[PDB]
Amino acid sequence: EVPDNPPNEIYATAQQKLQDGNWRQAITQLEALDNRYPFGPYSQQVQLDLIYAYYKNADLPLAQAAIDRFIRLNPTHPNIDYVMYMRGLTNMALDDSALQGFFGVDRSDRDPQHARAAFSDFSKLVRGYPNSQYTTDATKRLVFLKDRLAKYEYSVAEYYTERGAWVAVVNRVEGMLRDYPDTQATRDALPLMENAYRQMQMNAQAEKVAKIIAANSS
Amino acid sequence: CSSDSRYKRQVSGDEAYLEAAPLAELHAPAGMILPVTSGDYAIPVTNGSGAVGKALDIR
Amino acid sequence: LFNSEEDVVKMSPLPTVENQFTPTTAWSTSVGSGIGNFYSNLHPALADNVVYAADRAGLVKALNADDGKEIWSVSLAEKDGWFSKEPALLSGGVTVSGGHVYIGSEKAQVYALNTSDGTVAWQTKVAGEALSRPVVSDGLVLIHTSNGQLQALNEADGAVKWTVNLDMPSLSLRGESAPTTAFGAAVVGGDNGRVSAVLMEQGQMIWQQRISQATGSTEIDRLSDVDTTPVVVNGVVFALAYNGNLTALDLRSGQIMWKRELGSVNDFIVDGNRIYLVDQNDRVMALTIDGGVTLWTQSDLLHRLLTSPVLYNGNLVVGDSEGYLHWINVEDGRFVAQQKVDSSGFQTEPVAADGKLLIQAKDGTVYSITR
Amino acid sequence: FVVKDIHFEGLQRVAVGAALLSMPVRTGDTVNDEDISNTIRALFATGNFEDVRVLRDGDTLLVQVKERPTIASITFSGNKSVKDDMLKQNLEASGVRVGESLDRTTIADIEKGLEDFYYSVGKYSASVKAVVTPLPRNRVDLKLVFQEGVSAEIQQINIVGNHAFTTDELISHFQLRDEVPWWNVVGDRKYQKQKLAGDLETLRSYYLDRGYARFNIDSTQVSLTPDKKGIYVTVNITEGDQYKLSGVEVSGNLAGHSAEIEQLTKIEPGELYNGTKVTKMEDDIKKLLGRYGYAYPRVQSMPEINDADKTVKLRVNVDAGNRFYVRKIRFEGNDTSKDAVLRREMRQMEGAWLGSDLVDQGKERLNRLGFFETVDTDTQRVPGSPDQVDVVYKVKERNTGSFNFGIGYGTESGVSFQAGVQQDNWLGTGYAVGINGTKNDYQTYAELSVTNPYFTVDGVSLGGRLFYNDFQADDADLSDYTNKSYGTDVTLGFPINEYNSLRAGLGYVHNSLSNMQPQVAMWRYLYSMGEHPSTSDQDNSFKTDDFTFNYGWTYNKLDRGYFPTDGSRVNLTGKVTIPGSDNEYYKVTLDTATYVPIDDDHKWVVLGRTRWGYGDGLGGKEMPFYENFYAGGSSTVRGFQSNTIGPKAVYFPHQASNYDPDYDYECATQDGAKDLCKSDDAVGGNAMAVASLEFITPTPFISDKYANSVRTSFFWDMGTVWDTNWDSSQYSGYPDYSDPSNIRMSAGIALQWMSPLGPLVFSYAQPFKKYDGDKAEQFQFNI
Amino acid sequence: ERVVYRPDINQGNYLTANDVSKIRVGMTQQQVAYALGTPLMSDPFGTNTWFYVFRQQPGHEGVTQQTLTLTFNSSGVLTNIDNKPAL
Repeated sequence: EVPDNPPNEIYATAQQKLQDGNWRQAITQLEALDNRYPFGPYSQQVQLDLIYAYYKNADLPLAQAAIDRFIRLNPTHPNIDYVMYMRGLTNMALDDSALQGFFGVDRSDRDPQHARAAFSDFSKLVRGYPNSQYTTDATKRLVFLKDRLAKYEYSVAEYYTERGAWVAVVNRVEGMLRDYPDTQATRDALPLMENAYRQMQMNAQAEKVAKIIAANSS
Repeated sequence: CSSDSRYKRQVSGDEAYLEAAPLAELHAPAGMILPVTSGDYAIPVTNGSGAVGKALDIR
Repeated sequence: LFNSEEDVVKMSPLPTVENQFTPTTAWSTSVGSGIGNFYSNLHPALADNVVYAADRAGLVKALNADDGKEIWSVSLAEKDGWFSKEPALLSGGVTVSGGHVYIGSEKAQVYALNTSDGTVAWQTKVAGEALSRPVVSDGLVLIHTSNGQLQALNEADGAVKWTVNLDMPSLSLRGESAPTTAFGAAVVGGDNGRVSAVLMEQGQMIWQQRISQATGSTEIDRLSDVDTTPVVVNGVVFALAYNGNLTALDLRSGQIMWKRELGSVNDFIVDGNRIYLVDQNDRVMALTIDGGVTLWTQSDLLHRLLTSPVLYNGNLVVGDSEGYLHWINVEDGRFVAQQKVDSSGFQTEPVAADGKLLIQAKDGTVYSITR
Repeated sequence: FVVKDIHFEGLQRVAVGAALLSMPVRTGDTVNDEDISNTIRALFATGNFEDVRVLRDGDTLLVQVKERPTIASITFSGNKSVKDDMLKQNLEASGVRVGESLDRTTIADIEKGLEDFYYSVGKYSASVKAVVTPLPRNRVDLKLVFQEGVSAEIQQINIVGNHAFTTDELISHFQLRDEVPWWNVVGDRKYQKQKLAGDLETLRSYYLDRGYARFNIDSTQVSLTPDKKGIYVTVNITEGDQYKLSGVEVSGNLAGHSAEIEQLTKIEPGELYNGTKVTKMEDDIKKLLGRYGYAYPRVQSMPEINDADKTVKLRVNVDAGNRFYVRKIRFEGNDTSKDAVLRREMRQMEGAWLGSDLVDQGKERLNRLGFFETVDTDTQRVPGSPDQVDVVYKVKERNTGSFNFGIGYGTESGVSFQAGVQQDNWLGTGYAVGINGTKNDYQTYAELSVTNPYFTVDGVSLGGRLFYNDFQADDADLSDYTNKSYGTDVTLGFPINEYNSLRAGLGYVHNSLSNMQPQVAMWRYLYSMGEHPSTSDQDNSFKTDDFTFNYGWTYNKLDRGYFPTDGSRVNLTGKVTIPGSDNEYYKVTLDTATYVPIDDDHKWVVLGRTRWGYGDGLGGKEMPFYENFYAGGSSTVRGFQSNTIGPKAVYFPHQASNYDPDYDYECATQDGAKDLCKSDDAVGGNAMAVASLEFITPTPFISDKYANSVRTSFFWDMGTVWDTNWDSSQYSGYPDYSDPSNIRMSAGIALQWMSPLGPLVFSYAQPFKKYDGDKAEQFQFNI
Repeated sequence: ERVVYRPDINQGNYLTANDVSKIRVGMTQQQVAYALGTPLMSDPFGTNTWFYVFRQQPGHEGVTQQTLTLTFNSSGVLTNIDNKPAL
């Protein structure tokens, strides 16, 4: 780290390596300010810069620790709307970050444990700060984060359909129908619960879906 | 390490977020309607403005 | 590995080996492998030129206190235990009262051996082995056992008179109290830092005085079975607490005459008004009886597991678990004779009776000592 | 006395106004001399102010405060294997850390709890010294010195109240042993009371399943021995007067499975009591009711131990749950893998009842996976109906893929190198991706092996394998052994059982050869090929297109797919040629691998790794001699070198290879030895019988963050490779290899270490039975 | 298909014929739910039909199934015990 200096001597050197993007040297600086002044004049905005430095340096629990620090430090702040965005933004990075993106592989057949967390914080942003500069951003994420659950819930509804566990087809597909009407994974799962019924001899109950198939054909 | 690695950053993907879910909403007949927002799905469509994604700036 | 493993604490073993008085052994009369590493209050008795000596391996003798000649010999390596032919393994000391040799064994068994030949006068399994040496008196084989029980048997068959826990050791908290009979009352210390008077007749608590700290929440000595044995100088009970804390106090109530509640003391004798001690670091000091006021001190022997300080040939004789013998000035503090008779070390009680000094090392066993 | 100014001296973490709000009097609030003394205690009540001197200049408060905060570091000196964060946990328990209020008085209670830490360890031959090192503006370093001599060791156990069973055999039975003879080592031992707490319970079960059912351990007295190590134990027990298991009175909600219960309560009414099997047999019901769906099979046994006839009677109170508990199931830890590939590896189904044995078998398929770290779950009984359990399968996945490389100092003999890369779990799809080969002057090789394991969800293992060896043996590349080897095999795994799996594939062996070596079994096979090439020259070329049929079958009852400990997997590998092949033959091969845990903790496991093979012709037409068997190197036999075990090829009076490098790479040629010679590498036998005996061993110096990534396994290798048609009339100054007696032998240990791209295994092996041409390098390092 | 062996399929949550005797048309869903619990499939948009269906496949010889759906009214009073056998 950097020893006990003036707070801005640590900070302006930290402010360089954020502008330089040298987060591993910025985190070498930014903690060294809060090593000596965690109450200091920058230490409130160090944490925001730390969530800026850590998450850019893939220190994602450390960013989220710096969030929960700043949650415990400043339960309100002019940059909690930053932080409540930054919670879900790290949580989106917490969810799906594999190298298979350049090879063209879906990662919403993969566990959205942290997109679920990102669904919370982005919605806690657009509720708790419904007009911030991050609110307009995180609102559209949430609809796609709904779709990220949708393709994930389609991935298992795919699985049970080819499994032919038509009870488990129904309960998964009804879960999609509890969750969202809007994605195409709604209307593509729509005949599959209808498929489950004819396979479970609930043809008349499949006709009730066939009405919805008729009504939500368009 | 001690070398030119030529990558250090960590961002959250693209704006497929801003390429958000399509519209295939409930038009089901009578006796066929059921709740479709159950879950964490509480998204107030709040376009209180400000930049987005890579244009959105964070520190 | 073994060149580098240890971070142990020092000793000051032995400056001023003196031979002003010439020290020696009277002879050597080794009984085999007695105490060994298995520490015990087992020690022989010396009277009538009869070294009633035994080793824990089984061989129970009467040796002579003229040459170590077998006055008798039997064996307690017998069919006792879960297996036939298993050793003596004695907890209690070699108590002769009348024509019986009463010895508490570590097998929670108490014997009587006929002192003329060592043949079994009686045998009795007891409740817990003897933490202290068998005090066999009033027909009552009064023993503070390792479970803190004031137990009395009969001294003619071993018929148990009672068994009463006085101060319960919490794990096996080593408060060594010999059950002392004084004024018709059973006067026993404590395993957890107490001291008591109980009725000698059947075990009825006259009082028990809570004295000082025990193992837990103020963590104290484990490096000694602390001599909480009450020395009832008639009105005044002299004992340690289980942390070593010295207290002089009433026999009938436990009300304090004076106390040295700072103690760490291992062994203690009241040599008139010059109370001689063995501290936890085995620093030596000579204390009064109206306080524990120092008459002299000695730090020469230090961190050596000494014996009880005894006076033989006019000097303060102290053995050790180094097998060395030391004749301290009963005056101000320093060595008058110093002997090595042994290296296998003394966990015994020095018996300066029958003209000799009777000690027995752990495996370098019984050495008749004179100067 | 209303204050005009409060003087806030020496605070350094608590702010000047944060000092002010902690004061009972504020600047402008009326200051009492009691409230001066209240300002003494309230700034003392912060716990950050070691000294507080509230004064006033008549009324102008002058509050001289000295302050406890930041401990800027905590240093641990003398910090032997009882490590320092748990020693810092002693500080963390006392609210002490780096960046902390330092009450400089609190040194002793630290060193109490530091030595109480050893006391809970069982050490007391230790001295702890918390030393304060002051740092700027008040600050402090906690340099901590530990004089840790040695902890307590098991010395003796005595049991009173025990008269039947000997203590010393029970000492050896439970963790009470301390005896390592000078002629006998059974390991080494040490004390901890938590062992003995368990050793009581082993003893509790001991007289239990003898039948002693008034058995109770009264108390236990480990002596506080004047050495601070002496564990001399006095145990008080009640033996317990052996009682006989003499009746079952099972009752309660038997759920209509009372007979199925009754077989589980089929006992001998009058045999000596075994509460341990009684404890077991209750679980047998719970699996059985768990097999029936009842995941709440509440079973309450009750021993009516009848001491009037010295017996036991056994009331059992049963309460099943309900059947259709498995509403659905959840899966956690599939953030990189395809979940449905994992979800199809289960037998317990959503929307039905429970089979208790379906989940762990489904977990066993996930345990036989390999690319996992954990196969766990969470049996979340959803609150609500008696049909609501959503089993939340938490798992953890592992690193996949592997690289390998030999040696050869490239871009010096031309830009030339060795290749081979594996992925095996292609982007979490489970696609078995492993591709090998090499680009060299002497030969050119590429080989792919790709499997869609679930082309259909039956486990349809769409395993396509291709290869292409442009072998030339470039000394002239058309004087030594040239070979355009290439061909295909797609192979598929077929369900036999849920642990048994058949395999079958197709053979296309398109090899094109030239300039072949003057040796017997090369020509001797070619004479069975109907060819009669020259022996004294390497003038001969050869195309084959061998058309075989491959097959196989898999046994799978062995624990981990990557690091198992108990069981075995048997995998038949064979081939036969078809009508249309360029040579009529076969070759069948079989290797065995069982896991026999020496330890019941399974830290020591026998690994019997054997290798068997026999290949021959289909009459007249023969097995090709490159399909001979081999060993040595690093294959499974080490110390020896690769393919140095087997029959050795016998050279010929021969001049022209069409080129020999001038007295280099000799083949009994024009550059010398124009006579029947014998080469030193093995040409190998038509039979294989070699084995290796591997022994898992734990390590005491490696932290288990990666000691579980390390498999120290000792071997003693042995075996022969020999040709059951190797003659003595044709090999007369040359060894015969038609009897299994050329049995090479080696021993050593493997050094497994998991990299981020899989295990890196190494060895040093010493060969002991050596024969002709057993080339050796005793050190073996693999990737 | 040419193979006969199959890794045979499962998934009941049905009602036995004993369960038909446990309830009757007219009982509440709760009156079923005391005796039978709820099924792992119920009516999500219509009147309460408690779908208890068995499934199982024998190897290359059909599929065995026992369907039993319990159409209650909106009040919960049972209105139909609709049991279906295989096919």
